[PDB]
This record gives sequence, structure tokens and C-alpha cells, in this order.
Amino acid sequence: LEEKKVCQGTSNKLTQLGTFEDHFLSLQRMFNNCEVVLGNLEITYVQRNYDLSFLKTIQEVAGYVLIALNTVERIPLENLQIIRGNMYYENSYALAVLSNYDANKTGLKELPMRNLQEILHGAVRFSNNPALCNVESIQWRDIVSSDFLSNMSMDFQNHLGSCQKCDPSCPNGSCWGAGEENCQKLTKIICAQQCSGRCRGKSPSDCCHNQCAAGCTGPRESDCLVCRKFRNEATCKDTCPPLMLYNPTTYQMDVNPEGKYSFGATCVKKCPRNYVVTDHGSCVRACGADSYEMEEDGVRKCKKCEGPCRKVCNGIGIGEFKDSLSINATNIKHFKNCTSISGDLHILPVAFRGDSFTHTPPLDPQELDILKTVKEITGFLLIQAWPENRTDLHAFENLEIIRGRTKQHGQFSLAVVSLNITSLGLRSLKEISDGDVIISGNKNLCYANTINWKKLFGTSGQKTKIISNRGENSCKATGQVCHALCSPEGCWGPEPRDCVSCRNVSRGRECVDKCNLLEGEPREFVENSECIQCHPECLPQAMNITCTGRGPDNCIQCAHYIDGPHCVKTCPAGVMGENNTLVWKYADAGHVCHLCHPNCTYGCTGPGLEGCPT
Amino acid sequence: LEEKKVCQGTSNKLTQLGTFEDHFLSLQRMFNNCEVVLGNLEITYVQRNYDLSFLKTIQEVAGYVLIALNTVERIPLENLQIIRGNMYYENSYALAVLSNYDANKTGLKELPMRNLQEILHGAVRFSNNPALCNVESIQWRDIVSSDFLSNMSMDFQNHLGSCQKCDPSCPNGSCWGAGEENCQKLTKIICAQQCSGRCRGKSPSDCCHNQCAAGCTGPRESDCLVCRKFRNEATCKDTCPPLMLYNPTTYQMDVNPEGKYSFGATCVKKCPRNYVVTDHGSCVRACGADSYEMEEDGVRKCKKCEGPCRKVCNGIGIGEFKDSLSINATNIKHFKNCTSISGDLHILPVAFRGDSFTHTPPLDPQELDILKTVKEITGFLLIQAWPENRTDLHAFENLEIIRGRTKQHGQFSLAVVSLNITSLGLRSLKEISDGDVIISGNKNLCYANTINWKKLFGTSGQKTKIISNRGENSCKATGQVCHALCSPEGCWGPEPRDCVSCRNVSRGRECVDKCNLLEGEPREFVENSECIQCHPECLPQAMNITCTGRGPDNCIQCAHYIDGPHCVKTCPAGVMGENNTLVWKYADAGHVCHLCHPNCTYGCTGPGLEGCPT
Amino acid sequence: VVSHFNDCPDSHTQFCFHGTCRFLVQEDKPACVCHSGYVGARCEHADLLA
Amino acid sequence: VVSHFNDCPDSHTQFCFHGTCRFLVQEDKPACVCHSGYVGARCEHADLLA
Repeated sequence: LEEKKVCQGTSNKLTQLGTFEDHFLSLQRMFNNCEVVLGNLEITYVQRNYDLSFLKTIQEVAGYVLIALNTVERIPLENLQIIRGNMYYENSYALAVLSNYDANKTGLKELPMRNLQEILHGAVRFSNNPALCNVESIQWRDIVSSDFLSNMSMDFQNHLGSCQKCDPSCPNGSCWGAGEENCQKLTKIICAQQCSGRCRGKSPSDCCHNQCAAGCTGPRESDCLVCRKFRNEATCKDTCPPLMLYNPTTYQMDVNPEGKYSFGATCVKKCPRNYVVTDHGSCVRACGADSYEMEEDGVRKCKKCEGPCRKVCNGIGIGEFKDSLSINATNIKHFKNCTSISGDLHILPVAFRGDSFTHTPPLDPQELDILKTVKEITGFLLIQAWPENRTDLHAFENLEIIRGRTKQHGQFSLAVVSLNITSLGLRSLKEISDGDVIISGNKNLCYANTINWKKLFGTSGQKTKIISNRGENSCKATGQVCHALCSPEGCWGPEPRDCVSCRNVSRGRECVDKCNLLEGEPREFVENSECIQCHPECLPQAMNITCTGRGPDNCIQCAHYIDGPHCVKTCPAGVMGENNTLVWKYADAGHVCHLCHPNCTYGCTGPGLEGCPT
Repeated sequence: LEEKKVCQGTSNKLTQLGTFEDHFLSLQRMFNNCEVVLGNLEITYVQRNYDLSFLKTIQEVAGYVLIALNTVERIPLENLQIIRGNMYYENSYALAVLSNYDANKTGLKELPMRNLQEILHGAVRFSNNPALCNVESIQWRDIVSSDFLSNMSMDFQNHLGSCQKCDPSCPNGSCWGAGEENCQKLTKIICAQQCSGRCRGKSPSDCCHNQCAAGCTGPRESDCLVCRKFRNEATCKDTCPPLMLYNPTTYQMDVNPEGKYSFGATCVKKCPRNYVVTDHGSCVRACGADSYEMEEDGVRKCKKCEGPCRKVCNGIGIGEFKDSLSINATNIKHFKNCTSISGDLHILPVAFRGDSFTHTPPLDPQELDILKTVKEITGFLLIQAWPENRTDLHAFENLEIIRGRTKQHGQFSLAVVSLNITSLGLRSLKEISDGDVIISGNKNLCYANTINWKKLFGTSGQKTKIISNRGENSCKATGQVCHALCSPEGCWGPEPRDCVSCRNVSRGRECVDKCNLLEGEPREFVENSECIQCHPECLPQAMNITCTGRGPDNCIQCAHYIDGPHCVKTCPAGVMGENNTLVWKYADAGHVCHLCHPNCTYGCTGPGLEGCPT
Repeated sequence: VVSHFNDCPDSHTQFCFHGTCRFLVQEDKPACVCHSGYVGARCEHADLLA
Repeated sequence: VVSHFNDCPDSHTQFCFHGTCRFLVQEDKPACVCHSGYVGARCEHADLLA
């Protein structure tokens, strides 16, 4: 189908993930059955005699390509067509091939990237691999973009024996391997003199479209091999078709019958329901500093800010927190009073233990309470270390929505791994709009799967992974099942104030089985199954109820004077009225006060002027 | 130069404006010395032996082309290249050549449109015009579009075949009449299928850009003969480069360094001063009903309205009004409470007389007061009729602004011709944002050439035309020079209520001789030659002045009591204060207001408890 | 014989504001003859440009 | 036998979170060795897909 299988790539630079045959497994796990790498493509520490045959299906790399200290003889990356270079290794390059020999001058000899034809951004570095040969004559100005040819480093010193040749059926002995197919096919420095782009022949009759990125198979925009900027359903456009076009005839606007939303690198019909939709038509992650998000009739938009244009806080890995790992004790003050993290929160053990490499002093676990005002996170939440004295996620008792725009390892939106906390304790979570949920490795944590997680999610295809916690059959032993009040729905904790739906009534924010309807000072009512108390000055009766409403009127009788349908401790004795009069109101036997005579303004005990001494 | 001389184009289909030699003279007076017809090209009644050598400069016709009832030998339209076919003649055609023979077969001989290559819209019609030779052989599918060929109606039955058959040197026997050059230069049905647009040769090395309308000189987009949709500084774009580009990686938006505002048909870097700059950078006339106009920093925009918007009314000629010529008796009820006219305003003599043809009754002269709420006019204002017993423009009495986006005859904004009124009466017209003002034909109207219009236009390049109203001596003798108080600047009528400027002390909308300083009924003060009534609480000073400002703070002596800096009618007695504590004051010796005792809650008539009754 | 124009039928009378109607017969369509100083497809407007 | 590896210098000590540092010398850049169950250029994160 027209959806090439994608992967997430790696971001290890030179790190080895265990033993030589435990690194290759992690390599095989991520890159097997791949067609479009969305991240990077690291192939490092792949020792002799391993079968890297799964690479013959990769066709793009939307980052860089790093081939580190391998020893295998041949890497079958003979289908790579383009390296978009969205992220540079060493801040300069987008294809690095470094030191592919173990210790004694043997190892990687062949590397037949015969289809590689374009590198949209970044230079290329070869260095220090004295076994790779026949990549020594490739004209590197046909592949690299014409801008970066000043920043390319190349060092070919294949001084290990010799190797085969490549016949003169290819341009001036420029070959990628040894054979007929493994030799370069130029498309940029053989073109005609009237096509500013790629080509497929030494003629103006077959110059390619302006939007083809590696070389066309036809002289149109629907025949490009790899699209350069966008992709409008098998047509490599330049900008997605707008929603409203100008009208030169009438100086007005119109509506495009075919207008799509710009979702990242493709023209989609409608933005995903958890992305900010601007007016132009664009799935923005978090719109401008001025505007502020606000839910429309089923979708999210954002409008301008009037008066106070409140601050927004960037998460980790973006903004001024570009190369920060956790919320360490040098950027926690920047979260002083946030209510929405326009990003994603990483908490790692380096936050507490404190680092020495990048001069970062340790954290005070009391400072972690500043997060108690956060109300929603647009990206994801990755918790990896908590104060051990703590028994629950206390700093997040107000978290309400995890949007799930940025994700961890491209899959997870809520990760709680390897923690020492007895109960999860997010007693205000409502919706995890997108992503997955992993909660594993908590050696003593009971309440993880009692919650019906299938109703916090809001998008089809969301799974949950909850293993290796404290076994359920042990929570039953030590008497740790949640309270008898919480409905059979879930319980974020043992306390009654931590349920998800109180079975009968909820006094404030804690579950109870019966409001006080006859006894107890707070004689309340069960409106909306929430015990709500009334005016204290209402008469308490042991047989009948006290009140049926917050207003001081619904009460049967009153503990003090009554003024018509409403009663209060004392009836008017100098209150303000209408037309600038001091309204006074004298009492009666049954406490039914009556308005005083308009003469006297001091006191009132009898009807009219019978309570006006001098 | 960088721009081409533009005509304006006629719109009278088959009308003969006078006699044969006044028609031609009015024709020559327009299409002389220009190269682009922004409107329509109409050539009718050009009887034999009149020279048409002034048509050889026209290169484009942004409307239709009608050529009827001529008898001249040759209509030299050699240099015409494209007919954008925006409008249409008879609802179908964009080039009509019909009935070009007087009565004796001395018809139109040769129409050598040898450069006419592309007709962007509409079909073509030739009918009933003998003596026209060799145009019957042109292949029209090379010219008309591929979806308008089902409407082309053309018959050729030239009796007097005495005319030269063309050379064989041009394709398929398709010539325009004579000579080696009048032979069709095909550019569309000879391109190889590799080409998308039009070409300049059969080889696939000749395709022109997609925006080349007629043809091309080179293979790029900067070589088009004439652009198809837009024109970005000698580069025929298709949509103006947007102001903000969508970053495909970080899902955000970035400011385009080369963005331009799309003003009509040319990408400009700044909208005109009287055009509302929409959000996504496109100079537009009037935006959608969901929005409403608003000004800021001297430019205009329009934003969303709170809930339902107000009412804005389309002018005459725009939108639903296309059958209408003026505000006839029918459509006048649609202008109920329009505070603006997003359109035009034509008042023709037919409105008051009664249009028998298009089944509408005569207008009641009193009904022309519905237009007293109109405060601005986006387009122009054309008045040619009035209930000639009212000697002023009594309807447009509070009118304030004429934007003049659309103009009459492409040059005029305010047009008051052929009236029987005595004074203008537009005593509130403050600015004419764009256009030119004409006031002629008014047989008895004197107070017009007294207003210095130069301070009403704002935008330079505007000229009035005020001619043949009344010889100043013909009303100087009857004293019809306006009042001696309308200060030297201008004058709209004979009353003080009409002067535009104002001397010594104006009283709002009226000029006066002096201020009510010292005497008068209301005390006043002077600032910027305007007097505002002193606060009612300042004492009438029969000696010196009374106040130095509007507020009671600038009085020389308060009439009643004095609560600190302010002059009050009665010291406060119930005003909200701090900590929800009321405020009661009293008047002492010098009528000064001082606070009560914190205790005295019923107020007090004296200091402390020794003042409130107890 | 010299017949391209005839009198205006009794349904397009008062159809021409500032001119006199005349019904050219070739295409059965009326055509005003505006007086000196009025343009428009129906002798509607006053020519403000000369 | 050229080492191609030598002990991590005393400037990137404690630079590796969940692994052991080491200095591959050929290109003058350090490189962690993550334990089983930790990914990241600096052995920072935990491979949640495990």
C-alpha cells in the first residue's frame, strides 16, 4: 500500500548497548523491516560475520547516517536514496563513516550505496577506515547540495592490500563498489543548461521537475522519486494547497475545492484532533506566544490574548531547554508558576543525585512541589526517579490532561519506570489524549490496573503495559486493596479521597456513604449526589430536615428573626435600601420582623415609634 | 518603463455616443497611447476613411472584445496578444466580431490579429460580416481553451471573394489574410505530450512554464510573454509568496523573508492606504460577514466579531445588485440602518421618475431619508438626481468618510453633476480617502469653491474638478457669500452650522463669536478654540472666569459643598470604601467635607459621636 | 434595401434614459443613440471625463 | 595491537549515567557502554520497549 513502513531510528552517538552480540540485537530490533527511517541511522560496533541483510529495504533517512566502528565486510545499504539531513552529526555533517577497522587493519571493505543520489543538507565525512576501497573516486559534488561543498572532509588511505576494479562502462572510473551496477549515476552535473534541478539525461528533453529530490522517472511533479518539501497524495508539491485563494477579478477571497492542512510533511484532509489548528490550515503543536489555545466545537484552535497575555513554559528538549536532560536544580525556577507545560517533562535520577559533568548542583526534593500547579502537559511525562521518602506522585495531584504531541521513543506518553512509590496517586487525571502508557518496574506499587485505563484515552490504537510491579496477590496479603466506598471503577490510592467515583456521595473531594440528613451539625442535601450544607443560622430540627438548599429560605424555620421568605440573624437595624434610606425593621413575637416607621433611625423594639428613646 | 500605459475600457455594448464623428473622437480619446485595457475593448461605428492607427499599441484586454457595425478597411490590432475573458458579451463570448457591413457589402476587410494567441476564458463568435477574408482558416482550438469549444459559433460566407490566398509558408493553410507574417503561429497543438503548458517548437526541449499564457522566449518562468494568474516583479508566479511559511520539521510557522501582499493581480510589498489588510497578507476590498473592520496604526484590518456581528449593506452594483443601476424604489428598503455602505451609491434620475422597463414604481422623495444613518462609503458616490425642492444634500448630512475603493469611470470618487440644489450640505464630510471630486452642471450653487479640498484627500495625486456651477459675481451681489464667522479655510453652506473650520469658540458642531466666559447661562472655558460647560458645581463668577477645565477640580469656587479637591453637590453618604466599610461625611464651617466617626453607621451631622444622635 | 435599423418596439420604449432607442435588426437587440454628453450601455451615466 | 580504547579521562568521569565510560582515541570522543536496558547517547533513558 502507499504507506511505506517507518521506524524511529536511534540517537546513540558512539555508545555500545552491552555486548557485541547484544548491540546487534538492539540494532536488528529497531531497523528490521524498515523503509523510511524517521530519526537517524546508526550502524555501530557490528563485528565480523553478522548478517546485516535487513538494510536492503531502507529508502530514506530523515536525519543523518553514522557508520561507526564496524568490522563486517559489507553493509547492504544499496537502496538508500536520500538523506534529508534534518539533524547534523558533529553539528556539521549528515553522513559520517569513521574508523571501520577493529585494531589490526581489517574490517569494512565494501559499502555499496549505489542508489544514494542526494543529501538535502549537510556535508560528508570519511576518515580513518583503512579497509574501505573503491569509494575513492565518487564525484561528491553530484550528491551533496551545492552549498555545503566547503565543509566536506575526506581522507582515503586504503593501504591494506588491494581490491578489485570497476570497468570503464561508468563515468571516469567513478564507482561505488566493483561491478557494473555498483557505479555512480550522476543527475546534477550532467544536466542541460536550462533546468535548475536534477535530470536523467545529457539533454534538455528529460530534465526533471523542480520538486524532485533525487531524480525523476518522468518530467512531472507526480513522477519524482523522493519528494523534496511536501507530499500532496503522490504529488510532490512545494506548499500544501491553501484553504482560501485570492481572486484577482474581484479583490476578494474564495474557498478551495481541494485545500489541505499542512501536517508536518504531508497534506492531510483534517488535522489530528489533538493538534492546534491555525486559520491558514496547519497542525501546529503550540501556536504563537501571543495566542492562547481554547476548545472550539470539537476541535482545538487558538485566538489572540486580550490584556494580560500570560506566560507559557517550554518543556525539556525545546526552547532555552534545548540540551537539558531532566529538570535539574538550574532550570526548576523557570517553572515557578506554570499551569501548562508547552513541551514535555523529563525527570531523571540526575535531577536528585546531581551531575558533575555539566556543573549542575543537586536538587532539593522540597523544590519538586513547584509542579503542583501544572494542569496539563502538551507532550509526555517521563518519570524515572522520585524521593524515596515519598509514597506517591504528590507533585502531580493536579495533572488533568496529557495531550501527547511529543512522545518518548515515538510511542509512550506516560512512563513511570523503576520507582519506589507505593501508590500512583494521580487523583485528578481525566484524559491521556494520545500515546501509550507504560508502568513497570515499581518494586512496591499496587494500584496500576484497577483503573479502567480504556476511558482515559481518546484515540483508537492506544495500549497499556503494566508488568513487573508489586504482585497483585501480595497487595491482598498486607491489606492494601482500596476502600469500600470507591465504585468498582478504580482507585488511585487507599484513602477514600483517592477514588474515581464515590459510590453514594462526595463531601467536598472525599467519598462518603451517607450525608448527614438528620444528625450532625452539617445537615446537607444530596443534590447532584454531593453533600451541600446550608446557612448555619437555619433552625436545627431532630425529626425533620434542616434545609433543602444553600439559600437561607428553603429552611423549615429559622434560629433567629425571619423577614418574609428569607431569614437572618437580625432584621434591618440600619441597613441600606432604595432611594437613599436607612431601612429599619422592628421585630415581633414570632420573630417575624416588620419594617420600622420612617421617622426614627436609632433602635426599634416596638411597632413604629415605640422603640425610639432619646 | 517598468509599468505599461493602461486604458480603462468602455462598457456600452452597442450604443453610438452621438454621431459618427463624435463616436470616433470619443473612441480615439480613450484608446490613444496605452498598452493594456483594464476593462473592455469595444470598436463600433468606425465608418470608412477613419484612421485606426492608435490600436497597434494595445497588447492585452482584461475583458471582452466586441467589434460590430464597422466599415473601415482594416482594424490594425496586430500587437494584441491575450484576452483574459474576465467579463463576457452575451453571457458566453469573450471575442465577438458581428455584423460588420453597412448596407452595401463594403464590410470589414481585414482583421490582422496575427499575435492573438491565447483567450483565457469564453468562446468566440463571428457572424454576418462579409468582405472579411482569410480569418475563416484559423485553427481556433490553438487559441480558445479546451472546455469552451462547445460554445464557439462562427460562420463565414464572404461573397466578394476578391482577396489574396495566403502563401504556403505557414501551417495547414491557417493565415490571417496577407503577407509573410499574417500566418498563425501555433503554440498549443504542436507541443509534444512531454509539455504541460504551451511551447515554442515541436521538440520536447521547447516547453514553456505553466504560467506562460501566450507563449515564451525561454524555458523558465521569468521569460513568459504575459503572465497567467499573478505577476511578482517580472516573474509570473501562480500565488504570491505567502507571508509565513510552514516549517515542516518543528511543526511551527516561520516568517517568509520574501513574502508579499497580493494586491489584485500583482504581488506588492505593502497594501494601499485605503485597503483592509487581511490576516494572511492579501489586500482585499471588504472581508466576510463573520468579521468587521477596525483601524490601527494608520492601517486597516478586520477581526472576528463578538457573537453576531452588526449589519453591513452591499452597495449598488456589487453582490446581489447586478440588475440595478441606482437606488430604485424597490431596493431602498434594504438600507434600513446601514451605518456603512460596503459598495457604491448611484442615484440616477430614473429613481425619482419611475423605470417603466424594469417594472419598478417611482420613488417617494421623502423616503430618501433612510440614508441618514449612513456614516461611511467604501466605494464612490454618484448623485445625478434629487427632489428638486430641497436646496441641499439633506440625506447625506452626517456622512463622514468616502474610502473610494471602487471609482466611477476609474477616476472619480465624489460625483455631483446635473442638480438643482443651492448649497452642498455635506457639513460633516471629513475625508475623501481616495479618488477625485467633480462638481459640475449645478446651475445655482455657490458655496462649493470655498472649501480647500486639499485637506480632505490625504493621499497625494488627487485633483478636484469644480467648473460651471455659478459665476461668483452672480451670487456675490445677492450676498450669497457664507457667514462672516466661518473662519478662512472653507464653508459648506450659509449657516454657522455648516462651516468646516471654527473661530474663537465653537460650541460643538457650530461656530460662535465668543465664549460664555464671565457671563452667559452655562459657564465655559477655552481650549483649542472650543468651549465646554464648567462642572455644574462651579459658582457663576460675575467678575472673572469660572473654571479652567471640565472637572469640578478646576472651579474657582464650588456652588454647594467641597469634598477635598472635588466640588460636590452633597458630601458622600453611602459610598463604598476599603474593607467593605461604608463612608459618611459632614459639612462643617467652610462647607468642607470630613469623614464621620467609624461608629456612626447611620451617618452623622457632626464630628464624632457628639454629632450623630445618641 | 438599407435596412439594418428600425423603430424601437413598444416594449423598449422609455428604455433609453438620455437617448432615443433604435432596434437594429441583424441580431434583434436594441441600441441607444446617446445624446451629446452621456455614456453607458443604456445612456445611463454622465461622462465625467470630457 | 593498537588499543583503539583507553580508560575514560578524568574530565568525563561521572559523565556516563548507567554505563561505564571509555575513550575511543581515533577521533578524540568518549563513548559509554550502557547496561542491559538503557539507551541514549549518554546512557540516560530506559528502553521502554523491553
